[PDB]
Amino acid sequence: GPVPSRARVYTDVNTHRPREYWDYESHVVEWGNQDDYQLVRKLGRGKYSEVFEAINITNNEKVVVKILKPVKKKKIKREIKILENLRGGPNIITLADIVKDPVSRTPALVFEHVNNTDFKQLYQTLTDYDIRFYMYEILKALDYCHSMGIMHRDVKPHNVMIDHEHRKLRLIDWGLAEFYHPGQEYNVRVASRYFKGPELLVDYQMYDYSLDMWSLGCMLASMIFRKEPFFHGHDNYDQLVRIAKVLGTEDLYDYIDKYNIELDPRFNDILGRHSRKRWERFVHSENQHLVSPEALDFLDKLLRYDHQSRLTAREAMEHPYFYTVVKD
Ligand SMILES: COc1cc(/C=C(\C#N)c2[nH]nc(N)c2C#N)ccc1O
Repeated sequence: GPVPSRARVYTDVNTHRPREYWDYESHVVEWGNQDDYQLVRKLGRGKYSEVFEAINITNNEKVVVKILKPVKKKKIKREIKILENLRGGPNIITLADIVKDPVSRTPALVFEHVNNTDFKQLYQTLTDYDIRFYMYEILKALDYCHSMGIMHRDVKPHNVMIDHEHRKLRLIDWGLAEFYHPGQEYNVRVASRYFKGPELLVDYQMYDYSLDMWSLGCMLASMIFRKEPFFHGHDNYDQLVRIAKVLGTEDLYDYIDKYNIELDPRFNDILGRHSRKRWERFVHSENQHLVSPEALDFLDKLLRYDHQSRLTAREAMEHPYFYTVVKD
């Protein structure tokens, strides 16, 4: 059978918390006044929610209203409990209220509004200094939620809201987030394809916070190399092949051998043999202003097959890549 794995940090945070903290199925939702919020414009629709810009008529302030699609009350209470546990943390989106929508007959989560810069304009215009700054702001949110016993499991550009005018960042959409419990096996059908960690792609279920650090590495690679997404697989199988053409197949075998994992035999015809590449190969005249030795070493230390070998969020904040970022 597979070899078990534990997070190397924050391993026991939920065991020493009171049970109420992580036993989300027992959570009693405190409902606000649904008439306090008037929907203004539809912002988006996802797999699990519709998102609206609204006005809170008790203060005439903008808010975001996320009307959940019908799913299991467990998944709904999970997201609510996580949002309440993390409220006030650095760069965590703030849950302001929870109301019962009378049309959907589901909960509507009400959040602080972030006046977000569209991700196209952001991606094409962020400078080297901007990228280090906002990576550090994401790391603050990830170290916070990890320190609080929670992994996000859906880190990707669309879930990082940036108000570039105020240099304000918020990590959003906690609907896939989970509590980390040592030894627990989790669903591997989390994250968007391009940001799925190797552990998910080889069906290793006993993963942890380090999954978020692979996703963060994928974002960093796309930003400094100006290729979005960086690992651009056609499906979940081709996704692992794309990764192995960069990190090499020998270290992939070392990884699955360490955890006594077996690859899906359908990889036999598609995986091939691939050397590990040096990150400099991805540097060219149109991205070199975004690349430094520090950037490449930091990236190299996030994108490891072995989830146990990646930088933790706190270790990442110690990296020389952030030495030039002004600290407050
Ligand atoms: C999809 O889950 C979430 C989404 C959001 C916010 C947005 C979306 N989608 C959004 N779109 N445009 C904006 N200015 C904002 C904000 N703030 C906040 C919390 C969530 O859990």
